[PDB]
Amino acid sequence: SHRKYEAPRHGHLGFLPRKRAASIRARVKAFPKDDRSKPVALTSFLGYKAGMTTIVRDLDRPGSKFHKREVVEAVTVVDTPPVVVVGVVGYVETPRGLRSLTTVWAEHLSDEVKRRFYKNWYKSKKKAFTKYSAKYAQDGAGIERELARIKKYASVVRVLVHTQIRKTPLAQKKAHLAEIQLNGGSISEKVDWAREHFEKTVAVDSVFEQNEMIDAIAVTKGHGFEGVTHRWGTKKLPRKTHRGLRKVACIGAWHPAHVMWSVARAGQRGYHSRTSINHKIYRVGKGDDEANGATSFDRTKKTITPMGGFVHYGEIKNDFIMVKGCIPGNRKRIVTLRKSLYTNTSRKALEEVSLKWIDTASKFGKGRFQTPAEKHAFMGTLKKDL
Amino acid sequence: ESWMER
Amino acid sequence: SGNGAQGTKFRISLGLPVGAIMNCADNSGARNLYIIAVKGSGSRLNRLPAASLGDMVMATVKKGKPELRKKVMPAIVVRQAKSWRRRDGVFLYFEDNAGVIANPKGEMKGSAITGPVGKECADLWPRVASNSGVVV
Amino acid sequence: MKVEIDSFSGAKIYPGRGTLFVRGDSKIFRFQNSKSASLFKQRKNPRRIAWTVLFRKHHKKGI
RNA sequence: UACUGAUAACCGCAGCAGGUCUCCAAGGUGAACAGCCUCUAGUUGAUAGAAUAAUGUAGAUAAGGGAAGUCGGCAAAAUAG
RNA sequence: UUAGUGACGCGCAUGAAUGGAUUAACGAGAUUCCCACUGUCCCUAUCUACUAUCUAGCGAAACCACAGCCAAGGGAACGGGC
RNA sequence: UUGUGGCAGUCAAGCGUUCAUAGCGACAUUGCUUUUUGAUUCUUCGAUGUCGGCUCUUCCUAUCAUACCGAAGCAGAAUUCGGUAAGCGUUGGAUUGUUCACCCACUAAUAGGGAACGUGAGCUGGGUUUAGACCGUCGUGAGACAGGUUAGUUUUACCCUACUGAUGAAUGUUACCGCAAUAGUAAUUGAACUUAGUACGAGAGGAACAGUUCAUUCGGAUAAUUGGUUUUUGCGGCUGUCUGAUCAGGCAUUGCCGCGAAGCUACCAUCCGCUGGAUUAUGGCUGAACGCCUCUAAGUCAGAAUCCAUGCUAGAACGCGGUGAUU
Ligand SMILES: [Mg+2]
Ligand SMILES: [Mg+2]
Ligand SMILES: [Mg+2]
Ligand SMILES: [Mg+2]
Ligand SMILES: [Mg+2]
Ligand SMILES: [Mg+2]
Ligand SMILES: [Mg+2]
Ligand SMILES: [Mg+2]
Ligand SMILES: [Mg+2]
Ligand SMILES: [Mg+2]
Ligand SMILES: [Mg+2]
Ligand SMILES: [Mg+2]
Ligand SMILES: [Mg+2]
Ligand SMILES: [Mg+2]
Ligand SMILES: [Mg+2]
Ligand SMILES: [Mg+2]
Ligand SMILES: [Mg+2]
Ligand SMILES: [Mg+2]
Ligand SMILES: [Mg+2]
Ligand SMILES: [Mg+2]
Ligand SMILES: [Mg+2]
Ligand SMILES: [Mg+2]
Ligand SMILES: [Mg+2]
Ligand SMILES: [Mg+2]
Ligand SMILES: [Mg+2]
Ligand SMILES: [Mg+2]
Ligand SMILES: [Mg+2]
Ligand SMILES: [Mg+2]
Ligand SMILES: [Mg+2]
Ligand SMILES: [Mg+2]
Ligand SMILES: [Mg+2]
Ligand SMILES: [Mg+2]
Ligand SMILES: [Mg+2]
Ligand SMILES: [Mg+2]
Ligand SMILES: [Mg+2]
Ligand SMILES: [Mg+2]
Ligand SMILES: [Mg+2]
Repeated sequence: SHRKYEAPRHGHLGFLPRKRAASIRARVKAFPKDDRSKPVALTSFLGYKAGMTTIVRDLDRPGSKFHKREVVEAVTVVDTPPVVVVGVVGYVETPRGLRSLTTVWAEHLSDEVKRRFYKNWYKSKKKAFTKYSAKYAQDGAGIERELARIKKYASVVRVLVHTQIRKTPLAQKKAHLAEIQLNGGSISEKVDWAREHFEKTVAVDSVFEQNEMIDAIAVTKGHGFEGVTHRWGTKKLPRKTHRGLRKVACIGAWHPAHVMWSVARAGQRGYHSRTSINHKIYRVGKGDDEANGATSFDRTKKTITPMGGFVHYGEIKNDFIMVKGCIPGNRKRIVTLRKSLYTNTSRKALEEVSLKWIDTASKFGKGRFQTPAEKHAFMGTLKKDL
Repeated sequence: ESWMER
Repeated sequence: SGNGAQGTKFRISLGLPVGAIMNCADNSGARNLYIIAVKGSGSRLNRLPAASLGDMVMATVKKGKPELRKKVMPAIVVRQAKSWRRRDGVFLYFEDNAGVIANPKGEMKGSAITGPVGKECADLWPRVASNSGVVV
Repeated sequence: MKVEIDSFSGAKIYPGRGTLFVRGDSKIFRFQNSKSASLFKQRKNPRRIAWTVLFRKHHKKGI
């Protein structure tokens, strides 16, 4: 018979199977459509999520009740040390998809990146790219003809970059390596850009700019095996339920004599790869700079890092991206920042954002202070002091 | 022993 | 909101599900108001319609004048007592739940309001704003 | 933006931090934390709480 | 005429959380052989180790509302000398 | 408010030790409302111990024609087999 | 099977100021359905766990609302009829065990149904329908009563399959970067301001497109802040007892109380939720058939919450590629 009262499906079926991601680094399953007119640039970047903090800014939204008034907003910080370009590979179109024909690498690969090709680095002759590097040193023979092959073919071109993990406080020592598409023009110019940038570094200022909308692609926080209640948001059965209330009561009708795929079942929660779109950049900050956390209105020389450091991460001694709101992933997780795929005007993606203040108080508690000088002024001399 | 089918 | 609601209201946390008795802040002769409905409320299985500061609810009078009791009438919430976030970032709350009696287009039946009112309700109902002394 | 002062402790309140309590007499009490809010609700006096600015003033500590 | 007199000597198919008559009875708190702690005396027995997912059993806490839940205030809370 | 209470009564088929009508006190009896109280609920979340889990040792039972992917058809008119 | 129930047609005497068909439609007649109730007794009596509710999923369309349209006895506003459409939604409560019903209220709307009259090794057990007991009526009596009342044990999964997640041999080894067949897919609805007291209308009344700001339901994340949680048994305090006192502590099955970081977490907190093509209905172009006319027959334009892609989620463990090192 028919359901007594209507209600919607608990959960989204296009986010199935709610399984563990195949890797910890989510992969970009789509890059922005290429305009073969603009200069050569990366469509994405690699960074590590540090944490979240608090922002004040004056809103410019004509029609709202908070126009030209101060609002408080949550931002997330992504430590973005400059990536290092080691390699390109060309993709050509086929009736079975895009297919890579060649991958050209740089001559000198750094240890942190050739650690990505080992599961046991402490016991190895390290023997990686030791013949490919001797493929150089005869002027360009085995390399320039591969690049010319990529030029003659390869409607799509992607650069291999790796992270400078040693510049972060993470104790991982193993760089993340990724393919990032180039969306300039003239595949010859694409690959010449790559060749010139081999062994060289690319900063986030050359890729992202302020008030720009981006997508964050990351594997989300893991929570292990979870029951249907928190996994799907189903109703708790009442108190006097024998053999458990934290369940789904009916998991199907008699016919079809099967459990359907659309029925809420217990299982893995978290560690899914997620793409979250339209997160505005509120600041692109440099690491060759103090007063990273200063504004036009505060003007007190303080870095972006809170007192005591970002909890479970550390400092932001390198460059960073302050992006509005909440992005998938937890602290210390590799995040892939991607340019938007469509032009969103929207009267909200075009708002020019001018920050007024940045919270640099401790996140290890109820922080009263933003700076140790402020702490010292408020509290006075202590028994530790002289 | 259920006295129900009655 | 609705008929006499001049403007829009940013969301603020709901505290007053149907069944809630809140004090009456005006001088119409009613002491409390028993909420039986909320205007502008959605429909979800088992979800109780709940009201916040600024909402126009349907209410009865349980304690007060007999000519007001035993009948349904519109009311407006002016104090919540559950914390809600302003876009200024501050969370704020009163100590009691409080409403006033009104007509479906927002004109207050009484002439005064005892205690403070929320600026969110004052901006949404001008007859409330006129008869309100302190607005926070 | 303005930096406010805790009505109980005297601590500075930066934006988005703490709570605000409007009392029936229309008075506004700003709290930096649930600690001071809870002591207020427990009806404690700040002049007898040893970490409050008012205690330290009344006792001449760092004056 | 020894010995047990019972979470192992009795009866329950058994070294079963059941049942099975009675005597003696310290200090403190406190109305109190109540509950809680301790002295004398007696035990330290019950398969263990490593982890801390779901669902459970037992115990609990929860903003604002306050029986709108349910056949029904079932359960729990509140009260308590 | 198909509930409850108070009244009405041509009462299918009330009624007098088949006891009738009352009734203070009493009731782990059946019931309605009110105050208070609360995670019963809005709407869920979190913590603890013992489990489940993995290991060493020990080691059953129910049940069992053969066995175990589905749709339709027909068919003892709802098949795992056709 | 379909009498009965429900739904839909044909015809057109009439109603509708005039006027059969805007909307209705008698006398008659053709059918569909199987959510009614019956008829039947094919299966099941070496047992297929019956009412209802709670919970959860899917499906149908005979569409209540939402999108797009056609018609009117459509001036506007509101309403009625109809079409393509099941993509998305369809509530909270008083009484009743109820299905059903009836009222209150919100709502864009409170549409109908199926899935062994879905769903009891999923719950509950209020009712029905063992045994106790009361009443009324019937009965000489024992006892009877789809008459009423009260009390009345809801067992087992560790197996196969399915489902959710999780490993994994073999494709020379091992490692890294990738492709993308197939499967799934998601966003939804409303108000306010303005348009505008404008169009329309004698007046009364009274819109709409674009645009802006917000909100409803849903979903996916997140924990800066607020709140919750507290074996941080972290700090402090309190009781009783014990360690001669002090200090410092033990026990009270986490002794109690306040605060309480971290972590987890809440529409109780915050952020986010894409744009292109092909089409339905319908309206049209040219244009014959039928020297005229005709959206249609050839051909074609625009067009929906529709479909397919973009995008998003997995990645075939017998689908594939490129690269590194290869004792
Ligand atoms: Mg339905
Ligand atoms: Mg049903
Ligand atoms: Mg969630
Ligand atoms: Mg039970
Ligand atoms: Mg913190
Ligand atoms: Mg319900
Ligand atoms: Mg002897
Ligand atoms: Mg002897
Ligand atoms: Mg003896
Ligand atoms: Mg004895
Ligand atoms: Mg003895
Ligand atoms: Mg024996
Ligand atoms: Mg015997
Ligand atoms: Mg005494
Ligand atoms: Mg004695
Ligand atoms: Mg005693
Ligand atoms: Mg044992
Ligand atoms: Mg109910
Ligand atoms: Mg009699
Ligand atoms: Mg079959
Ligand atoms: Mg069989
Ligand atoms: Mg055969
Ligand atoms: Mg029929
Ligand atoms: Mg018929
Ligand atoms: Mg039969
Ligand atoms: Mg039978
Ligand atoms: Mg059998
Ligand atoms: Mg069965
Ligand atoms: Mg249809
Ligand atoms: Mg049937
Ligand atoms: Mg079943
Ligand atoms: Mg009986
Ligand atoms: Mg007789
Ligand atoms: Mg009978
Ligand atoms: Mg807290
Ligand atoms: Mg916390
Ligand atoms: Mg023409």
